[PDB]
Amino acid sequence: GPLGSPSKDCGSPKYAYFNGCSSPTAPLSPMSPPGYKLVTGDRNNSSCRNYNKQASEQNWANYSAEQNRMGQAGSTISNSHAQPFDFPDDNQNAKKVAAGHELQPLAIVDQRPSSRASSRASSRPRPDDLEI
Repeated sequence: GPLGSPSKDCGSPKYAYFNGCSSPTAPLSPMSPPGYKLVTGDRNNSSCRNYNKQASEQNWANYSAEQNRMGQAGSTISNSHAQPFDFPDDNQNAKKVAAGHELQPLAIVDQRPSSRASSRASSRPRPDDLEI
């Protein structure tokens, strides 16, 4: 035998170099077995100390039409650090979302007034009220 270091360098060379054993064992251990309940009330674990460190941010909806805005915002050039405070740069980009992040962004009322846009269809006199 190639007598030398019969200890596999304590912990194997690095991984295994098995190459491909057609092992269905794709996952690692924290796999999601047949879970038929989700929450139904009891979070099961409270859903807080699980550590996801994934996704990043896909629960807000970018709409895919704000980049142009971001382009401007940044094109203005003024806050290239936001380290000292970054307070002034937290009203616009924060308000354009505040008006919708509460529950609903729109609902056939983007204008708000509902009185303008000639929604009356010529409902105004001229002299005072057609009374001369």
